[PDB]
Amino acid sequence: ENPAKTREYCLHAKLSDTKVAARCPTMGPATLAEEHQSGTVCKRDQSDR
Amino acid sequence: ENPAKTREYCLHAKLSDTKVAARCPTMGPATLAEEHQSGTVCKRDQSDRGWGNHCGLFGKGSIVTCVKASCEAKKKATGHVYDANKIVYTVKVEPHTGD
Amino acid sequence: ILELDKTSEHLPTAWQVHRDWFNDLALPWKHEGAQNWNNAERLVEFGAPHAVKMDVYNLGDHTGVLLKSLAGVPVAHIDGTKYHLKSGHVTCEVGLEKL
Amino acid sequence: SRCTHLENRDFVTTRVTLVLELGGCVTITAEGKPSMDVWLDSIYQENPAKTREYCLHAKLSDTKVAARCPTMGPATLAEEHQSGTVCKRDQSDRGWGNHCGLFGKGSIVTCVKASCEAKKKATGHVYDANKIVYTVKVEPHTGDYVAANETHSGRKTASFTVSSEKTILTMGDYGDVSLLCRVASGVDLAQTVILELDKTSEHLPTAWQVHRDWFNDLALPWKHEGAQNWNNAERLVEFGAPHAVKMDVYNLGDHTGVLLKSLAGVPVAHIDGTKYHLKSGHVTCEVGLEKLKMKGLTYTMCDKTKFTWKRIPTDSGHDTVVMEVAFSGTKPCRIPVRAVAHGSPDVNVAMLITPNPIIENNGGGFIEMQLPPGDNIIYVGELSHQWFQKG
Amino acid sequence: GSPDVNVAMLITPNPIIENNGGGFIEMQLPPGDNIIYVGELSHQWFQKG
Amino acid sequence: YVAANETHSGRKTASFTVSSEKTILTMGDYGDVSLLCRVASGVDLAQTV
Amino acid sequence: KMKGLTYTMCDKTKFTWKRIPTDSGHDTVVMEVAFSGTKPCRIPVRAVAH
Ligand SMILES: *[C@@H]1O[C@H](CO)[C@@H](O)[C@H](O)[C@H]1NC(C)=O
Ligand SMILES: *[C@@H]1O[C@H](CO)[C@@H](O)[C@H](O)[C@H]1NC(C)=O
Repeated sequence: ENPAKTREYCLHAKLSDTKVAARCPTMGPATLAEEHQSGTVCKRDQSDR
Repeated sequence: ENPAKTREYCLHAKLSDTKVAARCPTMGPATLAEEHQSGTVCKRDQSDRGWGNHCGLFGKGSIVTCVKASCEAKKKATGHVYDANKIVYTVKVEPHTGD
Repeated sequence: ILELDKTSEHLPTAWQVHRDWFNDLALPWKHEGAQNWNNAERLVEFGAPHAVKMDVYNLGDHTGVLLKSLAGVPVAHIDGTKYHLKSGHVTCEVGLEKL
Repeated sequence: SRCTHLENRDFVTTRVTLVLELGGCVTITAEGKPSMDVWLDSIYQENPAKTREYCLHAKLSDTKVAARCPTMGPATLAEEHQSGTVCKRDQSDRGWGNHCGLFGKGSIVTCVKASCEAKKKATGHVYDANKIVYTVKVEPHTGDYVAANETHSGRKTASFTVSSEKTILTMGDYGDVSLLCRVASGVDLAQTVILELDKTSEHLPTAWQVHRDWFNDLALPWKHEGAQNWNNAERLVEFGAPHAVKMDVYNLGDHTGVLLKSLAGVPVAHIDGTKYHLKSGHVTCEVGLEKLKMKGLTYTMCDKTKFTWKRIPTDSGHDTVVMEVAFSGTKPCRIPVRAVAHGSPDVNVAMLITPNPIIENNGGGFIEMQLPPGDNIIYVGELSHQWFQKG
Repeated sequence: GSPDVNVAMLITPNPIIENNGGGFIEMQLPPGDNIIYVGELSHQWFQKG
Repeated sequence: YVAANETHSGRKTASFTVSSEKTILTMGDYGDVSLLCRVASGVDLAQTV
Repeated sequence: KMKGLTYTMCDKTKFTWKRIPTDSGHDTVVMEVAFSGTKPCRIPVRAVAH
């Protein structure tokens, strides 16, 4: 009767509120407040400017 | 004049808001909202638990601790970098007179 | 140009330091206008877990660690906004033919 | 049982010799005597004797410079004699335009009054084998369970020192136990300094158990207790290269982090006001069970039908099973506890670490036992529980 | 010598006072100088050898 | 400086009998000092009249 | 405990010999100075080998 739940997995993500920030070739790292929040995925990358 | 600030370093941390959460050996990971806030340091580890450790089972329980960590006032080492398009060399000349 | 507290009465205003070595300083760091320190872990130790404790320890002021690694290093003067090298050189041609 | 609270434990079978350690516990057992949990609770001293103070951050003030032209002999200051000054004597390239009459190496001297900055001291203390106290604790291994943050009302304490003597503790109803701990067989205290910093630092250890020679070997400015000036104050001051009639004095900054970085692989030590505690150390101690008594051997067995589990049989993580039962009456009772293998169909194999388990009004429900490997059934009257034992 | 170790090897073991009794004590001691104590009573003792 | 016929204020006196242990003398502003003189290892009284 | 480690140095100009440096008969030198200020002080004593 009612065995204990271990890990849940997610099969299909729901994505909302995309944001972008960028900087010029010597202004160091671009940043967003959403890098320091729960429930966000972020990527940091380099772009030819 | 005013060469570009590069990376600042912090020489002395100001540590605050040490928060702990822990769980019994079956219940998986302990958690804090700190772990996701800005300006925190955290560690996750395993702590021995048992009966009387106010816990059901003898084993290792997940523990997480997080400390809020700003820089101490005026304890910064700032770097600056020169620009070949704004640097000035100064050359001086004097006539080798009898003065 | 490495710069600490400009108001330090018993230190150089700055030091002329190598770019790779500066990027190898083992401390928490951030860029100009960034709000919070990268690698804040570097100034915090966690004491081995005890039941529902893990011990947050501030690893102290690293200023003297830096100054030992800056012993004998070339100074740089800072005349307000002007950041001056105190070692280095330039190549010139001097025209004597109209003296 | 306090010895269930620790993952370091041992078991021993009328007098017995033990080694008792900080961060260790022994469940003593004997035929027809109640078992006892015994540990070294603390090693400490009230206000141990100071050794050397060190300064971690110098304070420099009243800088003075004097210089002399290339042949007028050595420059001098009265401050080169005075106590609590750091000085450097050097040569300066002088000439005309520095307003000498001549070109060559002048003499320059610079001196500064060099104290130590407020609370920036590392202080050593050392233990005395004739004033150090070893606290040993004992509790009767009754059928009562208390948390780590609870206290067996039967928990009893003995303090050992070179002047202390073979001590008898009355274990309440469980008779009495005789204890003789040889403090001279314990820690080699001469090899240790209790290194201390600012005690008030919220995010640091109160002290460190450093080696004796290492504390004498530190390259810092230093003094013995109550002296008003610092030996070797050069160790926090650099002097610049001289320029004409000037030389710069550089304060080498706070060495607190330099020391803390070097305190790697070093055991912490605890300070409780005036009490300075070690957190590693041990004593050879001799225990006697001759006057211990089992409670309630005259009681009836409790009614086998009237038990319930309060804590189902659970592995302690030692080789022992632990459990707690609740009985519906309030009767003083023996508990009918047994265990039988899935093998020999009726032979009892419950090797109790809690011998002669008994219930009393508001006590006695807890039991600890060792078992043989493979499947068993544990029984506590009409309570039963199958048990696979590891092997 | 040893500044606090008790060396009073009592021939009268567990000495006790009672109303109108118990004041007498006999002991063996190690050779050389000692101090005997009976509370705040003290007495230096050179033992023969 | 006081002459041999003159008393120094901080002169402090301890009278070692056989009934005597480590004795504390308060040296005014100079703190405390303590003495234990071992009277049975002084003069050989049995040989002396 | 040392008395007076905390006191200021006395004014170097205000000393006079009351008993000039004298050989004690032991290996030591003894002397006594009179100081004309009223102050509690440390004495700025030193000696220099040629
Ligand atoms: C012991 O600690 C536990 C921690 O969960 C707490 O629930 C319990 O009330 C404590 N007992 C007492 C009275 O200190
Ligand atoms: C000691 O003798 C001297 C003379 O030699 C005398 O002047 C002095 O009063 C005597 N007593 C004291 C207390 O100095």
